[PDB]
Amino acid sequence: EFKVDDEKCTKCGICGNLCEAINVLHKPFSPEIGKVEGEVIWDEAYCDGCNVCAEACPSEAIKVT
Amino acid sequence: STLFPKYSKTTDGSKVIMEQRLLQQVNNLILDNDICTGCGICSEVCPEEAISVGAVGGVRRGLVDDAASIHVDETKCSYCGVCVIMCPFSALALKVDGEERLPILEKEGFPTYDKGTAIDQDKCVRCNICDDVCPRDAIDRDVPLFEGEDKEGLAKGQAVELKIRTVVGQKKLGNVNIIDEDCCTCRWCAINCPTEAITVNKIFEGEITFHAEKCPGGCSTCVDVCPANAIYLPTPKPAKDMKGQIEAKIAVNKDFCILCGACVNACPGEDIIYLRRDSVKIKGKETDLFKKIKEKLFTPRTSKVKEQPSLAGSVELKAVS
Amino acid sequence: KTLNMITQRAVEEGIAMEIGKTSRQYFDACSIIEMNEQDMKELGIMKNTNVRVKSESGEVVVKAVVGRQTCYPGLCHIRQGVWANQVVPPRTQSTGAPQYSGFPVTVEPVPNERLKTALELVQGAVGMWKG
Amino acid sequence: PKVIENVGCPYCGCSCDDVRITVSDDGKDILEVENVCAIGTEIFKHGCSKDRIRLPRMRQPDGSMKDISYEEAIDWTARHLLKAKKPLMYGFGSTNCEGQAAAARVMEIAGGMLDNCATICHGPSFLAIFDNGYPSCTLGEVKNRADVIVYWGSNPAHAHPRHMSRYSIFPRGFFTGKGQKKRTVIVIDPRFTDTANVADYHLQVKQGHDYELFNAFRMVIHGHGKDLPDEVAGIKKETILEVAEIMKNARFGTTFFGMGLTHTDGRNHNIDIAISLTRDLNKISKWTIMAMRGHYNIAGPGVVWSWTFGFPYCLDLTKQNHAHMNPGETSSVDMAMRDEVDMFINIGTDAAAHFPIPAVKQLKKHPWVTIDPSINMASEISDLHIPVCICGVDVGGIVYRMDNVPIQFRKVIEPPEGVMDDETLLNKIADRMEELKA
Amino acid sequence: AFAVHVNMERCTGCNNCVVACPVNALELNTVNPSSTDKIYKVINGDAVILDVKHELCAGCGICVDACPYDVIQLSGQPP
Ligand SMILES: Nc1nc2c(c(=O)[nH]1)N[C@H]1C(S)=C(S)[C@@H](COP(=O)(O)OP(=O)(O)OC[C@H]3O[C@@H](n4cnc5c(=O)[nH]c(N)nc54)[C@H](O)[C@@H]3O)O[C@H]1N2
Ligand SMILES: Nc1nc2c(c(=O)[nH]1)N[C@H]1C(S)=C(S)[C@@H](COP(=O)(O)OP(=O)(O)OC[C@H]3O[C@@H](n4cnc5c(=O)[nH]c(N)nc54)[C@H](O)[C@@H]3O)O[C@H]1N2
Ligand code: SF4
Ligand code: SF4
Ligand code: SF4
Ligand code: SF4
Ligand code: SF4
Ligand code: SF4
Ligand code: SF4
Ligand code: SF4
Ligand code: SF4
Ligand code: SF4
Ligand code: SF4
Ligand SMILES: [Mo]
Repeated sequence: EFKVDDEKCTKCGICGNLCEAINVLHKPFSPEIGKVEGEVIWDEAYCDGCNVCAEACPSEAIKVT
Repeated sequence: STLFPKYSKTTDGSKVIMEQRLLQQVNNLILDNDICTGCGICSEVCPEEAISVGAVGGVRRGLVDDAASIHVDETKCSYCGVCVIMCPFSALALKVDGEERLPILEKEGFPTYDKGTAIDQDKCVRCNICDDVCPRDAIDRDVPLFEGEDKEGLAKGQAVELKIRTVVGQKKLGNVNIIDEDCCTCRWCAINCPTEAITVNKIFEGEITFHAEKCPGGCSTCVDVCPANAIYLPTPKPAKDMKGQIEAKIAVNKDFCILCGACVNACPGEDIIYLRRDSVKIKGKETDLFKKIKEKLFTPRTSKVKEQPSLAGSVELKAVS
Repeated sequence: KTLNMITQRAVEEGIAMEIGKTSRQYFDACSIIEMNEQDMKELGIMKNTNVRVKSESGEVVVKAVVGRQTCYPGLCHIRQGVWANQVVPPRTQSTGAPQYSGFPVTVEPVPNERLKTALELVQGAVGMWKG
Repeated sequence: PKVIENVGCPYCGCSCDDVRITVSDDGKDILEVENVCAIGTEIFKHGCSKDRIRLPRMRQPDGSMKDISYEEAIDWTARHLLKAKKPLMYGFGSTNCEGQAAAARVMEIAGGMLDNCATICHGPSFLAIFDNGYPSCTLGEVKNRADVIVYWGSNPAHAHPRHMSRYSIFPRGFFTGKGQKKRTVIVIDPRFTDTANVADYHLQVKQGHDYELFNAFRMVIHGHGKDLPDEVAGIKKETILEVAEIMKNARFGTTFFGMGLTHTDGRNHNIDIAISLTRDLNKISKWTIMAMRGHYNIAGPGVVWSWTFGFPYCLDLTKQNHAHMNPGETSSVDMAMRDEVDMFINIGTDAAAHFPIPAVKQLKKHPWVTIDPSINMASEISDLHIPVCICGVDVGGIVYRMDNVPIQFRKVIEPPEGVMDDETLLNKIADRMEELKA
Repeated sequence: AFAVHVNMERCTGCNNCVVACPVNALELNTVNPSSTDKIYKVINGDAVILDVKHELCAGCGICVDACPYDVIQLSGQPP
């Protein structure tokens, strides 16, 4: 079902702030990289076919089914 | 003698309050020791040479109790308020009677820093990155809190303007700003904003260099005290990847360094760090005093071991030619 | 009340033994209970007062203090030595290592009773206490 | 004012050899001692004393204690060792490795039980080593490579004071040039010890539940760590996962253990579950268990009797041509409990103080001999007290560090005129026993 | 140029204040060492501060944070 495109994701919380399934962990910010980088974790136990977060993402980084 | 010029220096909790009593007129230079960062841009700028810098690393780490980052001789201070205008992270305030009052600005006798902050609300998307990466607590994002971490601000389905189908255009629920008296112009939020909607310009310009080969290892005081977290300990490589290059001991990110000076004031080394500012960015016209202050801020500096004993209790740096 | 107990080290204790096992330094360093403040309040033990530590394999009168090394509620501690080994149970579990840490014990506030010196403890356990 | 470098501190497992002594002009008074901890400072200050034991001392009928000559004491001990039926020689924690070889020879001649402080200290650990193995390392290895350090059930700040500043945490090695700041230190014990103060984590575990803690860690490592209960041994599952992730990502780890594991429920099974954990971690990282040995040369009896009889401790030398070892049956405390001895010889330890008092009561039924440099509890309830030189102060030799690395200790003071050392003493006892033709 | 005070009564000689001081670590652990003077050295079992005239300390707090049983008080105010 769910699939993110880490190629086009900026790790903006506006995708994990909506659903209770999407929890976005920003691993600690270090000037090493100087960038934001984390992971998007989706759990089945909370989803729906709502698909709101597909278009809530600023980018098109989320396709769900 | 005479008593009524009562000079007092009280440490009321976390605020060091420096005062000058009269019958009805007071003068309160109040330093908020939770926000000071140990830079000396308050000691370099003091027209009357009263503010000195103390145990920056210890105080900024919490291991010192009987002192603040800075000591102000309130008998010498003149309550001009130049330190309050020229402190990049506003951790110094002047209260004349009982109110934060700056006569020199009221008369326009001194320029102020142009941090120039702004967030084009027609481009910001209520993301959470700018509040997350901000080294200081200076992003005031006013957004209703949806099902993420709380009860719905409106509803998961009302976070997107949906007609219940297709989305109608754009959502942008709420409003995000930058507390302009707290931003230090690090640019972590502009460099990492997803939609390039943040406009901040560094107050200082110049260059800082790190001679990694002179850091004595386990001294991450510079890392601990950097306000804009520009400094890092370069992560040791794994095996089968070292490739004969061992590692650096310390380095900096010039994209985020704001040329404050806390690193130089804190390093116990000899000349690991080289700091030199070239141009401060201001609004307000100028003054002969401001030209003197520019000349004072723009002299290159570096650490020093074994400074003179007669000034024990404070910091003295090296003048670089 | 059941008040589980352990027996461990301390630098002052090591210092004391190398001053000498029969020295006032050793007495002061080892004759010590280091228990929790909550347990001291609940039992009724005045800080810095003798107390009767009585396990199933002995008994000893030991000063009762509070230790920096924060014992969680329900733990005791004697710095190892004469006094602790007056009360350590000898069970080895067929390994030769007596139950030096983790034996139950009951604690009874008994001030106005002296502490027994190291020589007095050992030479009286054996039956040699001339003095 | 004759500064002497590279001396050895003869107290804790660290066997520190970076000690500088400023001996007096006449070579018999120690003035200032540099670079050593306090426990050590006091050892040297006691060794350089002016009023110290010089001759043996016997128990007369009246109960007092009067001196005798060395030859008379050797005769007494030899005759008693031969007349006995199963004498027990205990100690050897604080002696040179020649002192632990001479003793092996003496009790080979006699036929008794030979044993050391391993039984009551880290012998439960050896019993686990026998079960699972000992993936270990020298201390310079953790000085120069360690990225994670675990102090499981140990307290270096009070047990081994300069352990942290010499081998584990603070030194800036070769691949650890950044020093402490890239070392993750985890300390596990129910107390909030000074090691936990210095540490960066702390897993305050219920005393006695370390087996459940190790099993939790190892299920996490083996991969299906989701099957853990909500909390284990008082430790919370998320903290367990945190520490386990750090351990997995460690470039080169190292685990130290002590009385928290060797003196609680399941004496040796705690240690062998720890060793199993180390062997499991070496699947994805490099991890090395290591035991916090106590006395300087307490690993000396282990190696010396390993090369001599093949058994580190609990030696059954009564068959006179084949030895046996079973800690539950041949150990000093169990034999003292079951009154299975006939004579106790105190050599390099303080049995009276540091044994359980029921065992001391059971032992004192028989004759009791003490070979110590100074007065202690055993020398106060013994029958005769033979003086002997102090290792590292009056006499030099080899000692064995925590990690079985031989340090060479030096001599700084000549021992008082008349006092001999244990290797000369044990050799004279063996010669006299052979003279008595047994 | 601050002032450090060591409570000799509870100092154990652990030497983790000597090893951890970044001014002590300048001699052997730096490329082309600048200054080779040392704040602490453990003489007779307790840490002695050779920095009598308070010229080399930098108020880092690495030594206060290092001592296992807090015994080093750092003074951030002029002596
Ligand atoms: N000053 C001094 N130094 C010494 C000694 C001395 O007597 N005095 N003895 C020396 C010798 S003989 C020894 S063997 C070494 C050994 O000394 P160590 O092996 O380092 O052990 P301890 O100092 O006794 O402290 C053991 C720690 O384990 C904790 N503990 C107790 N029970 C448990 C438990 O169930 N689980 C866990 N995880 N922890 C527990 C204890 O609270 C304690 O914090 O020290 C040596 N150094
Ligand atoms: N309550 C409690 N009791 C315990 C423990 C516990 O955890 N809790 N742990 C037990 C364990 S771990 C052991 S190690 C014991 C440790 O306790 P011990 O092994 O008895 O250690 P010490 O008492 O310090 O013994 C030092 C004596 O040897 C003398 N000596 C020094 N050098 C020499 C030498 O070269 N030759 C000879 N012949 N003598 C020398 C010293 O002067 C001194 O008399 O404590 C044990 N008792
Ligand atoms: S899915 Fe969209 S909103 Fe969520 S983290 Fe990725 S880019 Fe940001
Ligand atoms: S599809 Fe709907 S329910 Fe599922 S994760 Fe996205 S927003 Fe949440
Ligand atoms: S200029 Fe720097 S040191 Fe001075 S008050 Fe502001 S933040 Fe603190
Ligand atoms: S108010 Fe003026 S004189 Fe007083 S400390 Fe600040 S800059 Fe110096
Ligand atoms: S990072 Fe940019 S887009 Fe995101 S909330 Fe801040 S200003 Fe808006
Ligand atoms: S420039 Fe730095 S301090 Fe200012 S708002 Fe952005 S991240 Fe925060
Ligand atoms: S790196 Fe830049 S911001 Fe950080 S302490 Fe140094 S000069 Fe200040
Ligand atoms: S630059 Fe200064 S603070 Fe940073 S490691 Fe080197 S000496 Fe320590
Ligand atoms: S740690 Fe042990 S060996 Fe090292 S100096 Fe201290 S007492 Fe001596
Ligand atoms: S504060 Fe820093 S420089 Fe000063 S003595 Fe301590 S570790 Fe050394
Ligand atoms: S670290 Fe603390 S205990 Fe150790 S020598 Fe220094 S002051 Fe003494
Ligand atoms: Mo031991």
